Amino acid sequence: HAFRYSLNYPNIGHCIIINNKNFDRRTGMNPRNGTDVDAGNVMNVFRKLGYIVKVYNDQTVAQIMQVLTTVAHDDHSRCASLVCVLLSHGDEGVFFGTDTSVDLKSLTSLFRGDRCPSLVGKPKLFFIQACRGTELDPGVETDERIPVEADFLYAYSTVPGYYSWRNTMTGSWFIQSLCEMMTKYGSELELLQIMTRVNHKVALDFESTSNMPGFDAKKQIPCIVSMLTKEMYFTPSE
Amino acid sequence: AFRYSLNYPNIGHCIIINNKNFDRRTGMNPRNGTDVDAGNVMNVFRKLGYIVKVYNDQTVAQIMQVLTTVAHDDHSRCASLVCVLLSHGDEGVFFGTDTSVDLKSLTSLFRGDRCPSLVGKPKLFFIQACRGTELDPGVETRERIPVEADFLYAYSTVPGYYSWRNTMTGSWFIQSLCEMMTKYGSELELLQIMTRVNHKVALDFESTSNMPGFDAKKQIPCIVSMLTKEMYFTP
Amino acid sequence: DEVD
Amino acid sequence: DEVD
Repeated sequence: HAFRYSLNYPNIGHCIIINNKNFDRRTGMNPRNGTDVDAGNVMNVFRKLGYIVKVYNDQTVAQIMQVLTTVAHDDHSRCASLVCVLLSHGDEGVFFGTDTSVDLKSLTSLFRGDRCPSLVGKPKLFFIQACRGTELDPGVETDERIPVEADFLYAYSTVPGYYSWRNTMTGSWFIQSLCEMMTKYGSELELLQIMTRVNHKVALDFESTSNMPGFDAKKQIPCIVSMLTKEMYFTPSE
Repeated sequence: AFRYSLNYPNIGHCIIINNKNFDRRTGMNPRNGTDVDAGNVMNVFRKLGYIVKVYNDQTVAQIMQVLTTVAHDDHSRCASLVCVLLSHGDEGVFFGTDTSVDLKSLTSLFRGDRCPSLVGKPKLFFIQACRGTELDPGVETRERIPVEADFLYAYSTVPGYYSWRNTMTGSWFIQSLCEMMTKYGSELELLQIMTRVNHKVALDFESTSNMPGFDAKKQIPCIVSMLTKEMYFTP
Repeated sequence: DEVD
Repeated sequence: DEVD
């Protein structure tokens, strides 16, 4: 059929980063210090690959809806793909604007095939750094028609139900691992191969340190959800 | 080490739960064609070296029993575990012949801290079951590790959506999984195999039904990976 | 075709 | 280390 998504387009595509740091006091949510380190790394990595990167800082739900609805109604005929990086608080199934929460389904379904015709058949890649609940992982010691939901990737920082971890100096565990593995393998491996090595790095090299009771020595594994129908490479040749 | 080790006496066990007939007081129709599915999967994984056991028409408590004993068995001499689940379902939920149960309480039986002899080894779940009632109309063109690590949940369909089955050839997803494992199981990595399954389901199937609103629908599977290495079935 |  |  065609084993890999085509890069035969003027632009590899757009990279939209929603980077939320400071939250409405009334929500009780804390600032996400170190998220600027995350967003800056992501920006340079996807700029190097040729994406047109745009960063939106401290966005409310309705501002996110607006930004993403404009991108979905834009024309992507000349783009090979779409990348969206989401950095915020969250809970199970939801993402936080600066003001309150919104269903992730509401963000991503804006790019469904029947609502975004210029991206039909093209990879729509979402990287989501946000909590998905409040559980902690204690770790364990060892020794043609197509479906409208097709061609999405949802690379979540953590398992459903669980907290996701962030360092205030180096940024979130998942995003600094993604940037390091993109930089090292972005021109040699395909995306799910890259994400498996993200998984390994987060799983093995990070463990929490905290004096807050119950929060010490915890682990994290990311959760890579693929509806992709082809291999995704970021360069024409390996 | 980029690849899960196959340096073990056995590649491992393959447990198939195959629910065809359901409690009348639940109002769920028979799953005709699921015996083709289970026979298909059984041969595919048997030829890869798995020891295959099929359990038919299991209740929730019977399923829990089978998997609890499997989880408590010693898997020191095993490279991996494969579990194929065929039944009715709803969002987050799986049906025994009698009632539903949360999928999490089945798969968390094999968590690292609950199943020590599978730590570091791939635990591969394949799940054919509804996940809701939405229909896709398609569109024309010594080292600690997380206890959730090294799982693969290969769902037949997207959260929220129905999953389609044919009475003669079986479920769209399992049909395609068996075709792709046969054709590529001895050369490709498992995530690369599953991408081809996604493409086959997405492109080669479309529904035909007399029931209003159910005609001309599409399906795409949902491959959830917590794997920390590449998974090959042959060295 | 049937739903499952 | 902080959670999100």
